[PDB]
Formats: sequence, C-alpha cells, structure tokens
Amino acid sequence: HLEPPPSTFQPLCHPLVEEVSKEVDGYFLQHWNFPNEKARKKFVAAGFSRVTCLYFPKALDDRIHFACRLLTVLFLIDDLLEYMSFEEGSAYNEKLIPISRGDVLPDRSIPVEYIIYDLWESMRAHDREMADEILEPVFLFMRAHTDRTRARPMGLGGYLEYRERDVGKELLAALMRFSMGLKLSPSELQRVREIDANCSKHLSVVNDIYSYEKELYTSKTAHSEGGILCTSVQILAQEADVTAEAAKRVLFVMCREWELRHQLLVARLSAEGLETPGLAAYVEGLEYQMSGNELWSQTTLRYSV
Amino acid sequence: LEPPPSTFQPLCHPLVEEVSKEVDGYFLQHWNFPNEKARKKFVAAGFSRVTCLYFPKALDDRIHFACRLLTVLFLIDDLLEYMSFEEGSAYNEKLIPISRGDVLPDRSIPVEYIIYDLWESMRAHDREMADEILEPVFLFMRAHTDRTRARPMGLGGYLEYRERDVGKELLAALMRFSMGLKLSPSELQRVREIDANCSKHLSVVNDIYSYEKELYTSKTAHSEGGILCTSVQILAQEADVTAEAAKRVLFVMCREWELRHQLLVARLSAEGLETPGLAAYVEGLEYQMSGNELWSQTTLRYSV
Ligand SMILES: [Mg+2]
Ligand SMILES: [Mg+2]
Ligand SMILES: [Mg+2]
Ligand SMILES: [Mg+2]
Repeated sequence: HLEPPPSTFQPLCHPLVEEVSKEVDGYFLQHWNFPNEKARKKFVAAGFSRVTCLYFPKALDDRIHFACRLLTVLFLIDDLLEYMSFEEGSAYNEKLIPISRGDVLPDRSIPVEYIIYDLWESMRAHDREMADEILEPVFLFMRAHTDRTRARPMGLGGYLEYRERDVGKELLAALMRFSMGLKLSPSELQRVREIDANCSKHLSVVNDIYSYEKELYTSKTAHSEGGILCTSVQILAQEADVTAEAAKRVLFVMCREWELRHQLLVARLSAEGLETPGLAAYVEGLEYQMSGNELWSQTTLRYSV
Repeated sequence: LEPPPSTFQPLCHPLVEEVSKEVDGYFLQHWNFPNEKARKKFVAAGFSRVTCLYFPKALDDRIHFACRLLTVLFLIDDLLEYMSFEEGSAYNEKLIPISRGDVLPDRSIPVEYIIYDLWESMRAHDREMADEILEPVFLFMRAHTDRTRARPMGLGGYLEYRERDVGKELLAALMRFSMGLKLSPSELQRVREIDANCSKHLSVVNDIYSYEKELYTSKTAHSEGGILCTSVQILAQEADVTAEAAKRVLFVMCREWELRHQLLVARLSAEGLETPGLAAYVEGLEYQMSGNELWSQTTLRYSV
C-alpha cells in the first residue's frame, strides 16, 4: 500500500460527473472497437470521464462533455500505440492529425477516424477560436509518444523536460481554458510559464507513481518500442539504487514540494501587480489539475489492476 | 529541518574525551594555524568526536590513529578549497609518496612530517592493515581535484563519484584497522553491495547538513577548489526546487537506504553468508551512518 504525504490541495470534481460519464462512456461503447467484453468493462472501470471532471471541475456545463470525449479517445489511442513500433505509431497519429484539423474526411468504417473528426467538428461548432488553440498542443502531445528520445537514456532533469509534452501539459492547459471559456492574453500566458512548468512536473510524477505497475507490465508483454518503460520511478530507482516502491515514496515527497512552489509562485505573481482575475482563475485551475490527477490515480481500476 | 525517524542508534567511543584532547593538542602544537580564531574553530569542529562516532567499537590503543588521520584530512581539504585544481593536485601528490614512506618529509613543513609520522606510527602498530588504507586514502585525495566537479552531473553519476569524495573505502579500511577486524577478500566481496548503499547514505546525510557552509565556501573561496559539488544543489536543479526542498526529499531517500541496508544484511544472513567478521563489519557500517548523522546534526562546523 502507498500512503500519500499531507497535501493542502483540495481536489474538486465537476457536479455533472455522473451524467457526462454515462453519456460519454456510452458513446464510446457504441462506436469504439473493443477486442472483447473484458476490455469494455475495463474501459468503464477506468473512469476516463471521471478524471476529466476532476481535472476541470469548474468547466462550463455545456463544454465539459467535449473535454471528456477528447481525453477518452486520447487514452484509447495511447494504449494502442503501446503495441506498435515508433514507425507504426507515428503513422497512426499523423493520419488522425489532418482529420483533427478537419482538412481530411474520415473513414466511416474506421471508428477512431470519425470519432476524432466528429469531436473536433463539434468543438469548433461550439467555440471555433478556443478549440483551434487546442489543436497544436494535442498534436504535440501525440507526437511525443513516438519521440525516439524514449529509446535513449535520460536523467531526472531531461526526463521532466520531455514529459511536459508526453503528459500533455500544454494540451491540458488549452483544454481547461476552452472548457471554462477562460480567455487569456499572450502577455498573461507568458506571465505564468514558470507556474506551468512546475505544475507539469507534478502531473507527470504523480501519474508515474500510480501508473508504474501498469507500465511495468506493458514493458514486458507489449512491443519493445511502443511499450518501452519511460518513467521517473524507474529513473530515480536506477540513479539512487533503490526499489521502485522506494522511489515512489521519495517522488511523492518531491511532489509536495512542487505544490509548495506552486503556492509561492502564485503568491509572488500576486505580490507583483501581475495577477489578473483571469490569471487567478487559471492558476486555481492548475491546482485542480494537480490534485484532481492525484485523486483519480489513487482510485481508478486502471492502475490498481 | 526535522529529520525523519530512523532505527539506527548512534554510539560513541568511550574514550572520546581523552583522545580528543590528545589529538587536538597534537595539531594545535604542530599544524600551522593562521590565527587564534582558526584554532578555536578547529576545536569547535570536533574532528575526534566524529571519528569516535564513526568507529565507537574501535580498539582503545588504535582509536587515536583514526582520529589523527581523519583530522589531518579535514585540514588538508579545507586548504584545497582556496587552491585551484592544479594547485590542489600538486599539494596532494606531494604527500602521497610521503604517506607510503618512500619520501622523507620536509621537517620545516608541518603537513609533511605530520602525514609521515602518522602513517609510520600506524605501520608500526599494524603493518598489514595500515597498508590497506593507503590507496583508499589516495583515491579520496585525488577525488578532490577531479575535474569532474566542474562539469554537469546527474544524481546517479554524482553518487558514484562521491563514493570517492566521501572516502567510503578509506573509512571502511580505517574502521577495520581501528577494530583489528580482519576480513578475507572473498568476505569483502560479499558486502560490496552493502558498502555502495552505505556510501550513498554517508554522502547525502553530510550533504544535507554541510550545504550552508559549502555554499558560503563556493561564494568566498577559490572558484575551483571551493566549487559546489553536492546532491542538494543537484537535486534542486533537476527538480527546479529550492535547496531546503531538496534536503527534505534527500532525507527521505536516506531512510530508504537504511531500509535497504537492513534488507541486504538480512538477505546476507538468510543465506549462510554472514560470517562473525562480516557481522561486526556491517554493524560498524551502521555506526558510521548513525554517527555521521549525529555529528553533522550538532557540530559547530556546519551550524556556524
Ligand atoms: Mg506513456
Ligand atoms: Mg503513466
Ligand atoms: Mg568537499
Ligand atoms: Mg559536505
């Protein structure tokens, strides 16, 4: 068992979590091609809409389902990439990218193609400007999964710099602002770069801590490239010469330090005359992401079995 | 800074006061201290106290040997921090043949005849065990002028290097010498994994408490000789957190190494591999780790 160190962060969940979950899970159970009944049940047990609501608890009620659909299909895609090579995985992603832009019509016989297409079409229909600001961060997220730097040795420092793209920090930032209708100026976005980077490390490592057993199993049974083990747990275990479980406890303490740094960075942003009302809502949203990511990771069957 | 719970209980050599006044008295008499302020600071450090905390079960007539060796190493290393890499190298390499006894010392140069008479006295008491300390000490000395210190380092690469800079090997050889504990090469091969794990504990624990002094040294002394080479600033950089934040994380990591030590020893005992000599050895390593933490917690060397 793993006991989480004390946190001042209060995780919040979107009030419409039960409705949207039943709705979005239902959609994918109708359209997505699951290999068997076991995969369908494991899909529901994962609670991909539940993590989305924990990520963006203050999302607008008519925009939360968009986020739940996007994160869900991205989870399904990334799980498929683990059985492919870097070459096969790259081809899979790059085929869905112009479709995501809406430049290429989808193959209605291929579930992943029209699901992706209809989603982005529906999102651009609701808010064209904000939905377009999610495209490139998503593409950055997807292309990071087939980056060949995963096949090269990394220290803790270089790993965190790479994982900011692999965890989709920028993707989650754009998705959050979209779902909340929270618009920020380029001056405001640049203003909280350091807060973003600190938040990204928290999201990545917390995920690493709870998803380690799943990824460790994948690295032994799946493809040698797509299922390769790339996590801070393994890296810290190597460099410090301790068990992976020991690395988890140490990394968890480090996460609490990043939470502290988040509070100080926000305080300094407020001490200086730089904290606009939009920024206050943004950094508060980032906190929800960090605590929301932890809560879900602690409880989902995706990681416990 | 509140230390996490530890099962390691520190022990101190019962003759700590007698040997302290003897060894401190020797260096105050022979070593070239610049002024009275430096002489007081030397006594305040408690270099014989940490030695008696490192090897609490050392033999009564051999504990003073260990105190002299560690004390003169502290004095030399403090001098190196005002030198360049080249100057420090020339300084160290000059004392190495003298340590072996192949070159006579300049009797007008304190460090030379102190080093010479020390090793000569140790060989007279126990020649075989004294010779087995030479190369580990030389590895320790040469690590201080290693130019890897001026180049970017990862946490893993640092711990591998710091095993030499912390002098894990010399401390092990010194412990056995002071205790008269003789172990076969095959026995020492059994505890290689335990030694490496112990080295990380000694290094990081020292890093945590000595960080403030080393930070000040890096800002005031020589840019090369006093350069900052610690896990505290390394982990801080890799994780983009403050030094105090890294300390709290590194302290947790230290307790995990204590857990691994017990696990490795238990596994060594599960198999019929823990000989009586090894049992005293692995207990001695635990004293080194617990003793190093106690001294680092309380010494004026790190607090002021
Ligand atoms: Mg992955
Ligand atoms: Mg993961
Ligand atoms: Mg040093
Ligand atoms: Mg130190």
